[PDB]
Amino acid sequence: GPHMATGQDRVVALVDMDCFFVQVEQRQNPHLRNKPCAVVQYKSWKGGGIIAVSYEARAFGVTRSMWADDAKKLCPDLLLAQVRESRGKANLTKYREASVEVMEIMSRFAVIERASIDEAYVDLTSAVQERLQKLQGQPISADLLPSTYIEGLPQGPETVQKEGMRKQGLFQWLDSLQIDNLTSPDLQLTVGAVIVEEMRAAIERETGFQCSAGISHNKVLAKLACGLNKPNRQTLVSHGSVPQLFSQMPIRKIRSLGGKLGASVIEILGIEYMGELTQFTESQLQSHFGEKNGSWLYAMCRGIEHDPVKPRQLPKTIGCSKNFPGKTALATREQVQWWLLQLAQELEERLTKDRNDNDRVATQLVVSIRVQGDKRLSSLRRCCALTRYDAHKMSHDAFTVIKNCNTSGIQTEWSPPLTMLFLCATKFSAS
DNA sequence: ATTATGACGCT
DNA sequence: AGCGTCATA
Ligand SMILES: [Mn+2]
Ligand SMILES: [Mn+2]
Ligand SMILES: [Mn+2]
Repeated sequence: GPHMATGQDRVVALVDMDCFFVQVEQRQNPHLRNKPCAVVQYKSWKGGGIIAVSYEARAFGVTRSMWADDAKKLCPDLLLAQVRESRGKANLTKYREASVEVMEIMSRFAVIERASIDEAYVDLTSAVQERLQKLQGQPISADLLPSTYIEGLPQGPETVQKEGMRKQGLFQWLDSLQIDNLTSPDLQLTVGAVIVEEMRAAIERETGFQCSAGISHNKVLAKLACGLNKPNRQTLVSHGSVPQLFSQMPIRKIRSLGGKLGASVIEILGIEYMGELTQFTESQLQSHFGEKNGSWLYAMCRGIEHDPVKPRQLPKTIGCSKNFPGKTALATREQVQWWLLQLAQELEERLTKDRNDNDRVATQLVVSIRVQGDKRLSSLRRCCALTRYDAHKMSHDAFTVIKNCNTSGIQTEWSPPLTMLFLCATKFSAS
């Protein structure tokens, strides 16, 4: 037992913005605040597609992926903000810029890994050691954790309100703590949670945006923790909380297991919950899911994961894409060339801003298309050199690499019609 | 006809 | 390199 690594060496947090694109629009338009509200892209087809939903609107059953016309059936007073359109397409610049606001604040506390437009991991291990340094063995007051939930508590041997339950759990947690031990993982997580309160307070003070967070010993548990008490709260998932938590946790809830692999774990092993994985040897799991996945599952079901928080605050690709669904599919050369130019002009604008802001240049242009009839997201993916930030050159180059995908006899018709265009700049070098 | 992204793994 | 998988607003 004394040699079995417990995966408690790190303190890792995940901070995720609440209903992020909705909050961006609510900051801008005070009339949308504290309302059932959603963000929609486009409009003509079924009212547009919903991509973010306020918690008030969720109460009516409104979700992402829903057509606005259908959401209005559940929630007639639903308010809608539209994604900007530029050069004929949805343009997400407002939300990318709001993201940078939050990421730059988080970066003041620790090096971050940008994991999406609205969330980042933080390795707080070093910051926790120094805060423990300056605490002088002083206990942690509940006042320092005003929005923190301790997963699994309260428990054991009155009160039916939810804030009261949070405090009860927190009280039990702090009561059990050993603040005398600067190496105690539970104490380290608790100090991590104090820092994340500070981080989240700073984000809200300086941007107007609320967020949730999870604190644990690794990225997967931090991510899971974060969702447990959204919105506007943070959750601490201790190592000790994992057996109960995982005993009823569907496998698909764990990050990376929400797709085909997770379904195969369930199918092959005849299990449902994360905790049930503990009954298989590492070699058994490797036999079914491969060396890497098998080792990962073996540790993960015990609450252990080693994936580091990467020091990367900026995306490593900048891309532009557009679907051409139904009968809007591009069937002529002039059409294909027009849209490549629109994408290329947005790409140039974003690339040029990126070079000025971030002292780097992209060196490879990736061009991707989908053809009508193909089930795959992408039908074809080709790269070429990106030597100049020039939209006409990039669009001309993109057309050159896709030129013979056209099985048309004639020059000017495009067959089979294109249902997606994608331009992506990659392979950055310092500049 | 959810769309527009973005990262990582396989071979 | 090109494809697949998984993820997130
Ligand atoms: Mn979010
Ligand atoms: Mn998110
Ligand atoms: Mn989401």
